[PDB]
Amino acid sequence: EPRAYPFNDVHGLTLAGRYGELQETEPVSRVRPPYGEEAWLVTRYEDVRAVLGDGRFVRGPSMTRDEPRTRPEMVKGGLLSMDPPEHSRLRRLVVKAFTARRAESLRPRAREIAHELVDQMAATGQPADLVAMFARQLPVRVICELLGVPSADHDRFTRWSGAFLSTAEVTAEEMQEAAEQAYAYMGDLIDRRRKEPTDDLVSALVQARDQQDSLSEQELLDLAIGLLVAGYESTTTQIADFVYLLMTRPELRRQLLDRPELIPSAVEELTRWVPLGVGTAFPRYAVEDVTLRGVTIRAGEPVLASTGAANRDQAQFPDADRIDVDRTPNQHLGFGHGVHHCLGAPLARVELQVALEVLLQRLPGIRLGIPETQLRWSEGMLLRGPLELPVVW
Ligand SMILES: CC[C@H]1OC(=O)/C=C/[C@H](C)[C@@H](O[C@@H]2O[C@H](C)C[C@H](N(C)C)[C@H]2O)[C@@H](C)C[C@@H](C)C(=O)/C=C/C=C/[C@@H]1CO[C@@H]1O[C@H](C)[C@@H](O)[C@@H](O)[C@H]1OC
Ligand code: HEM
Repeated sequence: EPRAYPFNDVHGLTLAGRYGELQETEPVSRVRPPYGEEAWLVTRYEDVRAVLGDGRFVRGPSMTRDEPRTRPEMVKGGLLSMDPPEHSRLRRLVVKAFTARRAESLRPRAREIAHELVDQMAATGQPADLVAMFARQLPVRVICELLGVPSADHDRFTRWSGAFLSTAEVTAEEMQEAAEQAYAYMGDLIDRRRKEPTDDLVSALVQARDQQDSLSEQELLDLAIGLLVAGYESTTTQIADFVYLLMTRPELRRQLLDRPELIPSAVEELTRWVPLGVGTAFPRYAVEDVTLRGVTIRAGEPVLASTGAANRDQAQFPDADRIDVDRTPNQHLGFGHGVHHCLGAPLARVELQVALEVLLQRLPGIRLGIPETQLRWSEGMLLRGPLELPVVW
């Protein structure tokens, strides 16, 4: 009786047709994911937004429940497994240090790093793999700059970080070594910034105060490693997907070459359009019985809120399947919604904008070097995107 879930095919970015069918005829339905409990699935924009925004839907049961999910292993802990008021305290302290101003201040360095990456990619000759050489490098290097990791240490910190990618081919113990190296390095960097503060985010986290209160040593460390992992693969995947779309849809590339000022609005539109998750936002758990479009979701039950389907709801976005780089309004849920809305989003925006700006400026003819039908897609099962993107220009 519940439908097998996910509906999305991982071998591309297509939004499964089942979502549109369900938005019309069964907007709140039952699904059986590959691992974890059967769950409610919500697909309309209004209902996804309601689930992500409602006080009655919590994340804390993620710590113990067999969470409906797409892989055998779990992704749990950190802010995304917390609820108000504990979540609220940690969040206030972080955003006091990790501001929209600080994200914007990283644009000039993000551009320098992007141009160095294009230098290095171009120098390996054509075709070159945009994923390994650019998409997998820019976000982790930008997080190193954000945090305050010295330049000299970016290559090794990058190597450690790559072990946390859901596409990494590494053993339980190799992941273990990598995490221990990253955590020991970050613990020492925190200790150095406490003694001698600088202008970077670790120093600003150490100095953050809210209602007389501050981040403990353990919270500082968990937050720094958490921001790295939350901000690396996501951004890397989204860069690869946006450039894949630019290379395969000529009008999109043309419009951004002719009007580079449309880049920030294009980043919003691509974030709305690309159904980046294989499945949904992380499951929310009813704290009491909730009626949604006539269906009773009982206290304790999990709900999968598809921001992928939501952002393609024809009731919210006129001609929702068209990519219109100048779409206004554009209140998409691609960075989430409610108290857990992406805290890295101002920085993700700078990076995605910088990625398109620099690739288009330096390589206006960038295009696939193999037929599109021959691209190899990630089977990490969390996010969708190409494993390799051989490009020519
Ligand atoms: C908040 C910090 C936390 O941040 C996340 O929980 C991020 C989750 C992202 C939102 C996720 O994306 C969403 O997925 C959906 C399937 C689709 C969504 N969408 C397109 C709508 C997409 O937005 C995930 C899957 C992104 C990928 C790259 C990932 O696995 C990140 C893990 C980060 C964990 C870190 C926590 O770190 C762990 O902290 C605990 C405390 C440590 O002891 C240690 O263990 C450390 O260990 C890495
Ligand atoms: C394009 C890249 C990114 C996308 C698409 C993205 C998307 C998301 C979404 C949809 C959520 C909400 C998840 C949910 O409610 O289930 C989220 C949360 C979060 N994101 Fe991002 N993100 C990206 C980049 C980043 C970056 C660059 C950082 C840090 C530098 C970051 C840090 C976080 C953190 C810490 C959370 C949890 C916030 C909380 O629970 O209060 N993200 N992200």
